[PDB]
Amino acid sequence: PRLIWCDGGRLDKPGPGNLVAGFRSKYLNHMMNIWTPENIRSSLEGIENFTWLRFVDTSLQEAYRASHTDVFARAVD
Amino acid sequence: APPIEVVCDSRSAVIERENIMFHPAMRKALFGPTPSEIKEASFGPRPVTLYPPRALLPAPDHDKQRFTNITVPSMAR
Amino acid sequence: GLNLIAAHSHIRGLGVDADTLEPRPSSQGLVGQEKARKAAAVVLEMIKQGKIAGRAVLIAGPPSTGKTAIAMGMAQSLGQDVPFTTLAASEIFSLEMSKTEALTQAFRKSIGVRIKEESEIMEGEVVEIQIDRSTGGAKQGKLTIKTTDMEAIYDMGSKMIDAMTKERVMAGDIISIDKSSGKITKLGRSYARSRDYDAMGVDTKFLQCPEGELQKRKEVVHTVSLHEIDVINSRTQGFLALFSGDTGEIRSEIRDQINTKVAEWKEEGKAEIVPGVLFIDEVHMLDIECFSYINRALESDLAPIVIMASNRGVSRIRGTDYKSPHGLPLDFLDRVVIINTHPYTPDELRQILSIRAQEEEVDLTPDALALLTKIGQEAGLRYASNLITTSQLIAAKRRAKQVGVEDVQRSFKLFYDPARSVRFVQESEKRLIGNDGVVDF
Amino acid sequence: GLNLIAAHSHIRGLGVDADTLEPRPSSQGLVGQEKARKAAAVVLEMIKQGKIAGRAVLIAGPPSTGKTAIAMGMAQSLGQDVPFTTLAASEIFSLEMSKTEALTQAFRKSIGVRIKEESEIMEGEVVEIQIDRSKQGKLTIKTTDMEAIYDMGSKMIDAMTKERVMAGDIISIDKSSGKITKLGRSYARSRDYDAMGVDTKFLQCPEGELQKRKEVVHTVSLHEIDVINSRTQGFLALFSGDTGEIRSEIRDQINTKVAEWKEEGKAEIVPGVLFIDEVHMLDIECFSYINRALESDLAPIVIMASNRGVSRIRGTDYKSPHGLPLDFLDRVVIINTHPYTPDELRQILSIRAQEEEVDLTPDALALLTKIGQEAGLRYASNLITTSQLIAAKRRAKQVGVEDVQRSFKLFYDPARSVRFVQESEKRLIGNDGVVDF
Amino acid sequence: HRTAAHTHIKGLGLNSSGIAEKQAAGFVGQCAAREACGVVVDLIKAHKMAGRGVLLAGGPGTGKTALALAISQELGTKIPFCPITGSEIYSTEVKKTEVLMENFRRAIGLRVRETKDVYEGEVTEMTPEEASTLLIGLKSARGQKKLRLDPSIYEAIQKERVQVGDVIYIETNTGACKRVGRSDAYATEFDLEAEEYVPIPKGEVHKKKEIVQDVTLHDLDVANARPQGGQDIISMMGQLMKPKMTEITDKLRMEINKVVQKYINQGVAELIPGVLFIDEAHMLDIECFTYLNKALESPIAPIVVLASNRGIATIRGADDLKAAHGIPPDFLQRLLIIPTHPYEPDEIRRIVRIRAQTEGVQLTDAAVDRVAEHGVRISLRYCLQLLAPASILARVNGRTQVDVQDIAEAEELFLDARRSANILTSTGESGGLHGFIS
Amino acid sequence: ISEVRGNTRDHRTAAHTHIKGLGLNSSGIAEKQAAGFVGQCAAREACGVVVDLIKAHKMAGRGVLLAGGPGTGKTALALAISQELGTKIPFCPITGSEIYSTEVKKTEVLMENFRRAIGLRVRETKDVYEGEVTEMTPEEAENPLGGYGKTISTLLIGLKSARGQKKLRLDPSIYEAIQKERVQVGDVIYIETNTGACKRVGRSDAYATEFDLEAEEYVPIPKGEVHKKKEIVQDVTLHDLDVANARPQGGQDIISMMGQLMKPKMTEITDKLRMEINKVVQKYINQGVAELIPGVLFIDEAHMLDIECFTYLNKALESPIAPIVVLASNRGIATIRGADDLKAAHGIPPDFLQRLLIIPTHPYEPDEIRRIVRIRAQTEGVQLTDAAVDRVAEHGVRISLRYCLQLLAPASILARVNGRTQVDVQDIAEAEELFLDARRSANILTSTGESGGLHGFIS
Ligand SMILES: Nc1ncnc2c1ncn2[C@@H]1O[C@H](COP(=O)(O)OP(=O)(O)O)[C@@H](O)[C@H]1O
Ligand SMILES: Nc1ncnc2c1ncn2[C@@H]1O[C@H](COP(=O)(O)OP(=O)(O)O)[C@@H](O)[C@H]1O
Ligand SMILES: Nc1ncnc2c1ncn2[C@@H]1O[C@H](COP(=O)(O)OP(=O)(O)O)[C@@H](O)[C@H]1O
Ligand SMILES: Nc1ncnc2c1ncn2[C@@H]1O[C@H](COP(=O)(O)OP(=O)(O)O)[C@@H](O)[C@H]1O
Repeated sequence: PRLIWCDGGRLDKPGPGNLVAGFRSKYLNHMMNIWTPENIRSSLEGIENFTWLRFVDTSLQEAYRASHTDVFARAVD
Repeated sequence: APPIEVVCDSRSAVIERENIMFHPAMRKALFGPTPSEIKEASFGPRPVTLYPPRALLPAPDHDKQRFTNITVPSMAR
Repeated sequence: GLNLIAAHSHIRGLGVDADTLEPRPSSQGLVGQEKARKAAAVVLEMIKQGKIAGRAVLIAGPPSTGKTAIAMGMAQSLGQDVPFTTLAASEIFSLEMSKTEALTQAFRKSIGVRIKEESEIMEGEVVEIQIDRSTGGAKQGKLTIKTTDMEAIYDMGSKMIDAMTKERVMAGDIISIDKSSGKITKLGRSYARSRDYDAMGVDTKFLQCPEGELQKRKEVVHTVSLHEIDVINSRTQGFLALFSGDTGEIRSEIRDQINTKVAEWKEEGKAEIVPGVLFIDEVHMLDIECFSYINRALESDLAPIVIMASNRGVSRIRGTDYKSPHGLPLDFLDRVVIINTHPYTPDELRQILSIRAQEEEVDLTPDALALLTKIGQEAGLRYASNLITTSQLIAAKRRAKQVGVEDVQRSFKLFYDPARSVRFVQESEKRLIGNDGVVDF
Repeated sequence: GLNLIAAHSHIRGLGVDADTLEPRPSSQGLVGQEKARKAAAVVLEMIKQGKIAGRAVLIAGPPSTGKTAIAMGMAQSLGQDVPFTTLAASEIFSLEMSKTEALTQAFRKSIGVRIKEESEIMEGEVVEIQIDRSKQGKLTIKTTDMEAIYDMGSKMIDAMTKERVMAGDIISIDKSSGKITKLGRSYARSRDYDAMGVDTKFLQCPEGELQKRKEVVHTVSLHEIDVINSRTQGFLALFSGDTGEIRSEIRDQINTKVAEWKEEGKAEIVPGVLFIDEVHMLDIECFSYINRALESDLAPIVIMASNRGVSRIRGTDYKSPHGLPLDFLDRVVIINTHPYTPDELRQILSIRAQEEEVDLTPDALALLTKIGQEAGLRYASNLITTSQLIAAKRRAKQVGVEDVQRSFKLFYDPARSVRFVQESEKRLIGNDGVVDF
Repeated sequence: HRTAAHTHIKGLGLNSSGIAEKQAAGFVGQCAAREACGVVVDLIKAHKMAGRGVLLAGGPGTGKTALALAISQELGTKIPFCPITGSEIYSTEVKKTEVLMENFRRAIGLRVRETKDVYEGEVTEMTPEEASTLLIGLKSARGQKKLRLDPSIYEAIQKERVQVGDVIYIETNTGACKRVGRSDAYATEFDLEAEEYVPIPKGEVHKKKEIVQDVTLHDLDVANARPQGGQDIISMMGQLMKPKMTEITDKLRMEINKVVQKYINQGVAELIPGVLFIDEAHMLDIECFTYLNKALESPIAPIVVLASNRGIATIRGADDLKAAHGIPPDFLQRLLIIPTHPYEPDEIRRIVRIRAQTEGVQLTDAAVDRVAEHGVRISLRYCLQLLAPASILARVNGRTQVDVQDIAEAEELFLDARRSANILTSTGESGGLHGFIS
Repeated sequence: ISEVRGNTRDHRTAAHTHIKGLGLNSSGIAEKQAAGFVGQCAAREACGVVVDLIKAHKMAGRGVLLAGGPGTGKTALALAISQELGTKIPFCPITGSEIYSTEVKKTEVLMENFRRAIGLRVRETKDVYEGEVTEMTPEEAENPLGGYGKTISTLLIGLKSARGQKKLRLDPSIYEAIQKERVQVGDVIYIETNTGACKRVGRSDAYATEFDLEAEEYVPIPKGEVHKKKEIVQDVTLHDLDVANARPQGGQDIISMMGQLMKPKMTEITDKLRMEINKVVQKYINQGVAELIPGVLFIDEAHMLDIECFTYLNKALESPIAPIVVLASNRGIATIRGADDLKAAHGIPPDFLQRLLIIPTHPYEPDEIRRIVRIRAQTEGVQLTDAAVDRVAEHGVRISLRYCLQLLAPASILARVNGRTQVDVQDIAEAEELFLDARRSANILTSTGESGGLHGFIS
């Protein structure tokens, strides 16, 4: 039906009725994420978790694009 | 067979089908650049990049019959 | 055409009365069993009520006493409304996923959601199509159609002309333009333009024009289970998984959120929950790791009623080593409620053989039916029900019409009943491989 | 704030004298286990020296005596410099990697590589992109204090184009590599738009000088270097877990290059501590690898705990002391522990009281000491919270004899639960049959 | 409103002074266990808990899980409650010491408040201002309104096929957009276009509502490990590229604790520690009571209510030791063990009355005594499963209330386990053609 | 960037640090107290014969067993052989509990370790033009083609190394490199000889300040030659050839750019591939280019291999290209792990045991433990008096060998904490009660640990 496939049966389509799917998308993919460059820049200076990021041939933008695309789009990159 | 699709009678279902099951970004990334894009990239004053930098389709490993199942009666037979 | 006569193609329902719940002794195929069919009638009438949880009814009984028969009667006496799901209990031991989760999906497959919403469709024969592709493109065009009553002209958008050259709508097709999406399902071909079709077969069906108005609203009713929604909301395009079994361990937060949105759909009146039936055939083939999950999946609001069938007596439980009645642990036998069956009296054997003979349309003399009842007293229903199909063919060897004693006595001569096969094994020990020895004459 | 009072919260280091190694009794949380704490202090002093490679120290003893307490004391009294690894033994039995490799990675985590360098980074807020379509350009960046105009030639204009940097972003350039990392937008341009996108996060302006150079001390492990060199974009594998049987030739190249870095003075190797909690869960197929991985130069000083007496070894069918094979017990050294006197039990319950900010009358403390002597530590420590909560229900400040007796009446110690089971056998599912009354 | 096995459980039914009262809130009797579970509920709400274990003894038929659902409805919808059986810990994609930590991270809750500013309405114009920022007029049935868009939300509008007069639904905060349909004023532009013609919304254009909404930390773990749902389009292959559960390392959890503590220190989110109810803990084997003895000692661990009904049994996975409850005494000293005693014959009748007035099945007092007779002499789970079939034998025979005759018929139509065992042994004597196959 | 620390470049003490070789004569007769060993004469003579067999290239699939009890020196002889052979001959010290994988069958990790144990030395040449580009100046042809514009016959490149610069005339079909790779003035390149297609390494360091922000890698000038005609020895194990032929490393498509992007999975290798690689390596040896060098596969703890592995080892040892298999077994009459039927010697099946040259290993005399203590003490640097040596030897004879070599580190720590420099009898008599052996631990475990109760162990 058009309820499940379009309106609010999908947990990813952020239509009205699926009021969770906007909030959950933003606060799991851009605010409370450990790969956003703001949440990397504060943890790069010693024993902490992104210590190694200075030495692998990447940058913050390399890591941030690499942690949200697919295996496909990362292969195209 | 073609893959199974969803018969849902909204416009959004048709748009999501033609954006997932076809998804022109992957098709452009797989087959290569438009010849118009080749012309605007090869007559310009400065070198510019291409988003499929070459045709990313893999070379088929069987010369006479590639990526199909169609059979022509072979000339010897 | 895919209606080949099986071992249960004669059961057309449970056969009991629906007013005083009396098991009338011969109706709709199920003949003879009385007390068990009344208890199955009570269970069936509390399934369609809906105001009960997932409970457990165990159809225990000896082999070939009509347990799959009662389950198939309850399956036929519900129609395609309340979801009945068969589960032979060896489909659970998979390798694509774990075992408890494979059981959870079989619980989720039997809780339907039934929603009813409308569409707008168009019947009718196409009189003619004109498309203004002149270098032009799909920009404007005229569509003239008709029913027996109506006749109309419509103008078309660009994303409709691209669906008209997509389905290649001729002058004479019987199409169904679903207006809300744009798909075109050609119901057939009109008879009156039979000359106008050259690229068709010599044998081609032709319809008549549709009758009635040309623009009508349909109230279609869909019913999908919770496992359907779970597999849909699991990947990018994930419904293919439930057609290919490639679904894996579905995370439990998805099932929790769908259990929340189904309740929010019910409270808004947009939906309706239909509890189905799950038939776990041969429930003794589960280890205790299964029963320690069925004891708690039969607790929630969303749980289908489980009907299950056991053959074994005092037997061992798989996984463990200690024996138990019916092959089930005692803390799980506290949950279930047991219906016991009985072996069949010989007149009931005779009329069951009569129903199985009338189902395959095989003529029998009454002497051959008496001999066949005498065989079925000593070798069970399955042996005689196969001797029927053998004896029809043996009568068809020598070009006869009705089977007789001279063909049942040949079918009893060639194909051994299993008692004489056990006697054959016991009297041919030294050549049949028992465990160690092979002797060659 | 994601930090709640657990069982191991009052132990702030090992609590011994650092000069002459004298375990004074009530120091840094730990109470009265003087010989084992002295031995752990000797172990810790040969850990921080870091010369002697690949010992093995087993901590035997009865349950509820303090074997993980001394381990957490050794973990707290090292600092963030020397690594430490809390691995219970059931973590090894995986379904994606075998037992040998998932126990090799436990050794590869506990050896750090320490390297000090200078980071030449540039924070800044973009003011105006000035592209001269003649190749050249000018970038104007500001902070809360300064503002400057830097030239650009050919290609980082194209990097700006690929990054789509608008006026108001917070860009960061690592000038030793040269790649733009857009950090987001500023709060001074939140008033500008009304319907924001998804990707935009707001930040404060950068503060201070543009060109920031700072000497930072990086400390990675060998396991980091092993997993990064596994596959191409393999750095996210150590967060995800999507790695498997790494080949031996990669680990050989990595150990050779770490030896080469130690020769050239770039790197300093810091050996650490692997802590294998509850080592009796390992089968013989794991001890046959531990007996070889304690031979190389790159092996951490392994500290392991155990509970069991003469028990069977998993994987085989013969009894052994401590659940360990004897060819492994010829290799380790063993520090035994001892049960506690009531004089130690009283002040351990006092420390658990002052950790949970629960006030106790002395009569309640004596009663709780008797309960701890008759039932153990883990039941006595679980009655402070319950007596505090029952005192909170009847609105009393100090807990008393009545609340502790109420908590003893409600919840059962494990000494009486066995008599409760053996008292009513006909209803508990023993092995075969249930009565169900 | 459909009846389950624990519909009549509403709460623990306590006093103000924490003393249980008999026949309160659905329970009948069972005083000390309800008092202890009330103390447990107060411990969960007190937020001074970083891993506590509570075991529930008592055989089958007694009310162990009724206490757990009483706790779950006593906490409310706010504090998370995760019930899992023991047998769910086994998988074929991850180790079984990782599904335990996945349940611990489903237990802890993180509540965030949001003020969602939604925009329903018909697009009036699509005007690119700068050469970038693109104004959109959203016409409602109450009035149009200008709206300035970021140059990244416009590339989410543009991926959707919004052209001139499509009604849209823009989230202002999260930047989420959906094309609802084409407005019915532009309906009959052509005559067989294919869109979903919907009317213009007869409300505001700017609806401002606030939503409190929860996130479990396991969802943070999954959303930070692998890309999920939105842009994960290669998962439609299925074989190797599906979202398979992966071994979430300790480093990822140790960083997600840092980020969540950062967003708690800004006063954005709130933290709520949950409850993990592991039922039938004998199915947990010794390769998980080793890992629980470590994982409960974290300063972040939630409370664990274990339930176990067995006596002195064999611990699974290590066949050469027996222990009480199927729990190793290495782990059993941690637990607070609560007893659960059986039921007296005068405390079964009240359960029959409450279970009868839960299902709506009314019956005379001469039948309550018979159901209590079957409750004493056979079992408690069986006598409660005759109230629902006998009502079906009541309204069919022209009655409304259940008498003795309907239950005397249902005891013959619906045999229990004991009489079925007697028929299975004694009546099914010889193993032959018409006998059971042991 | 990275700041160099000027500290002491010492090393760490392992359990086999003091071993430096076998310590033989020029005739093969062993000599006691030489190169780390103490005693153990016949085993060192037999291992010297094994070392001679390996360096003589006559071993083609032999097998050597090391018997003897635990803590007697089998792994010591293994590391002695590995340090005696050197570094240019391979040595792959796997264990028995390292063939069990979850991606491949366990009779395949054995074959991959055989291929790790075999080396191949290849001697070749390297002819490259090298350095930073100074000019890219074309030259007009003598006869231009009619119908076109420019016609360029020879392209000139000025390459400047860090020692000397050089002008270079090239064929004009270097242009397709230069346009595709974007080579400009100030970019170090290398031009090969077999094809001749230059590939840019990076912008030079002298032009690191012409701009300000536009940065990439700034590689320095190649501090070497401008025309390398340098020869290369190159060691590749046959495992590396099997992997590079089975799973190709660098491709240009989507799916091989997902294969190196997804995790590399060990896959089983079909035997036709190994047969072909052997047939071609034995051809390149006959041409006289590559040298085959067999190594040692020291399978430590050989009683962990079950009966399904020795069956594959019989096939693998009958191959014409195979290294030596030095097993290491320390069991007597043991049950073989696979088939729980036959109690065989050493955990080795009696069919496989006939292939093996069994070398014994004897226990140590009670006057050689003190010599091992002296060598281990002067290895760590821990010096100690003679009565302390006699007490450690007393603990070594009466308890264990591995236990008297572990009372040296806590004694040294307590010595330099108490305020001394050398270890006396008091420090060892104090450290003997902080670190109990297995014997007194089992005594406490049985005597004090009576039964499972409150203050008791869990049996
Ligand atoms: N009441 C009945 N009416 C008609 N056929 C029956 C009846 N009971 C049993 N049968 C027949 O007997 C056969 C055995 O029944 P079934 O339930 O399959 O045995 P089992 O319980 O061993 O599976 C079935 O093929 C069915 O056709
Ligand atoms: N010396 C001590 N002083 C204070 N508290 C202690 C001491 N020893 C043990 N404890 C406490 O007793 C508890 C049990 O110690 P633990 O090592 O967990 O026992 P087990 O070795 O049985 O696991 C720990 O929570 C610890 O806080
Ligand atoms: N105090 C009580 N009041 C009412 N019903 C109860 C009570 N205790 C138990 N029950 C009943 O017991 C049943 C649940 O038994 P359960 O606790 O699941 O046993 P177990 O935990 O051993 O599986 C429920 O049907 C519930 O009606
Ligand atoms: N001949 C020897 N000379 C010096 N040290 C020895 C000798 N033999 C054995 N050792 C020492 O004994 C210790 C244990 O011997 P080990 O090699 O572990 O026996 P196994 O080979 O049976 O495992 C090693 O650390 C080694 O240093």
